[PDB]
Amino acid sequence: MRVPININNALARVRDPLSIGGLKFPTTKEIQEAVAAIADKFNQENDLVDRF
Amino acid sequence: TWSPLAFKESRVWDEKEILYLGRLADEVQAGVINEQIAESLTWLMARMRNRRRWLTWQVMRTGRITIQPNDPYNPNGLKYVIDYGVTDIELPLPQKFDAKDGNGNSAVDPIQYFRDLIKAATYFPDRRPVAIIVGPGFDEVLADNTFVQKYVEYEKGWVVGQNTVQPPREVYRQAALDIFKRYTGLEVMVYDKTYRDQDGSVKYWIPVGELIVLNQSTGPVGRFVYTAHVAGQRNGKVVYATGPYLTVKDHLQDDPPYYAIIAGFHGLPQLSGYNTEDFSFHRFKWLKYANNVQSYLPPFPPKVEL
Amino acid sequence: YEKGWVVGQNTVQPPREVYRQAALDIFKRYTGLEVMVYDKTYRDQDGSVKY
Amino acid sequence: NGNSAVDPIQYFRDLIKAATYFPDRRPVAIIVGPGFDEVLADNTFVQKYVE
Amino acid sequence: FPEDSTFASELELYLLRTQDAEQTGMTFVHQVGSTSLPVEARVAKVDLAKA
Repeated sequence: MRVPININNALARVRDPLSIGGLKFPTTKEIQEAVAAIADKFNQENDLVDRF
Repeated sequence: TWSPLAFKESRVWDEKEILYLGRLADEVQAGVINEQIAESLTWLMARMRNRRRWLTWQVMRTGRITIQPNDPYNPNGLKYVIDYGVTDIELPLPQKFDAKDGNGNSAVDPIQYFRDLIKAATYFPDRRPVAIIVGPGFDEVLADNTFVQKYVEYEKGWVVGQNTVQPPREVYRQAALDIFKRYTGLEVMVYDKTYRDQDGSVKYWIPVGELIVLNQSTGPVGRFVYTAHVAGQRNGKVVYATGPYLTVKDHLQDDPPYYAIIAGFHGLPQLSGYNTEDFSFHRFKWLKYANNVQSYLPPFPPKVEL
Repeated sequence: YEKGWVVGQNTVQPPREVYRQAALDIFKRYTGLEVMVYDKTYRDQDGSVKY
Repeated sequence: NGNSAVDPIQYFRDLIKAATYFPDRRPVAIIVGPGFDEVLADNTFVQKYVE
Repeated sequence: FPEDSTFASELELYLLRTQDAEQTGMTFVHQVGSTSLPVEARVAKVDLAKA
C-alpha cells in the first residue's frame, strides 16, 4: 500500500515561491533532485514448507 | 479421522472514500480508489497464502497446531488442539553442544550423538535420520567445542606442538561441517530466511540454537489438502469450488453506497504415511543444540521509520 | 602399534570408529583364527529378542 | 613476553564482519604513509600468523 | 577530488524518501456458519529533505 502521491509534482512544489530573505535580491542557484525507496529487505517469506 | 477448518475475512469502503480520493500532489479526477482496491485484492491473496504456510509451519514446529483466544489474528477466539500424534517431537539434550565447563573442555559430542542416534535406530528402519535443515551459523558450534576440534586435528594431523603452531578458528570452521558430513553421512541443508517480528529485531525462520532432523528421507511429509466451499447455482442447483476463493460485492447503488471484498478458504494439513504395526509417526524431529548462537552472528539494522 | 601411531607426535587421539574398524582385522591377523559371525535371533517368551 | 594489545588482522576482520549488513561502511582499501611493516613485524599476533 | 565548475553560485539538493507498506497479516479463522470480520489498518509514509 503506497501513499497516493506523484513524486515529480511533490518534488517540484517544495521549492520556495518568493522567499527573498538573504541578500535582499534573488540569488542564482542550481538544484538537483533525487528520490529514495525505503523497505525492510530482511522480511522474507517462509519458502521452506511449500516445498514439503 | 480427519476434519478441515474454515477461514474468511472482509473489507469495506464507504461512500466518502470511493468518491473522494485524489493524489497527494497532482490534481486529477476521482480514479484513485480503483487502483487502491487492487492492492487489497493482492493483500488478501497473500494473507491466505500466509495461513497456508503458517499452518504447515506450525505442524512442522510443534507437531500439534494450537489456536487460542490470546492469539493476534484470532478475534473469534476459537480454541483448537489438533494433535497430529507425532511420537517423539523433540530430542533430549540435558547439556547442550555449546556448553563448556572449566577451561575450554566441552560437555557433549554432536558427531557421536548423531552416530548413536543412527545406531540406536537400527532395527527401526524409519527412525534412522537422513537430513538436517539448520539455518543460522552452525559451523561455529562445530568449531569451538572440544571433540570436533579433536576430530579436525586428527584428520589434518595438526598436533599443536609438533606439526604446526595452532590453526585459527576460521580454518576449523571452514572444514568442520565437511568432516562432520563425512563421518556421519547426514546431508545438512541450510535455510536462513528471516522474519521481522514485533520486537523490531530480526529473527530467522529456523530459530538460532535449534536444528530440525528428518527421520526417514527427504520428501513430502504428507500434504496440505483443501476442501470444498460454496459457489451458487450454475444451472439451478448448487455447484461447489475447491481452491481459495475471493468474492467482490458491489453495493454502490444502496444507501449509502459501499463496496466490500471477501476472501477465504477451507483446508487443513494431513500427514499421509503412518506406521503400520504400531501407530507411530517418526518422520521429523527437532532438537535444540546450542544457546548462545547470536553472538556468532553479525548484527542487524534497525527498521527505518521515516 | 600396528598402524604407526603415537598419542603425542602423529595424531591427537584417533576416534573409537577407527579402532573398531581395525580391531577385528588385527585380531584375525595376530591369532590366525577364522571368525564366523552368526547374527540370527529368536523371540523369548518374555518378548525380548535374543540371539 | 611481548603479548600485544590488539590483533590488527582480527580487528579489521571484525570491522568487515560488523558491517556485513551496512554495505556503505565495510572498508575496502587503506592508505598508509610511513613504514608500516615496522609495526607489523613487531606484533606478536601477526608473528603467530606468519609462523 | 576532481574539478568541475558551474556558472551558478549556489547548489542545493532535494531528497525525497518513501516507505511503502508491507503486506503483513494472516487470514482470520471462523467456523462454518459465521459472518466475516474486517481486517486491520496500516500506514505508508513519505518524507523529504533539503541541502
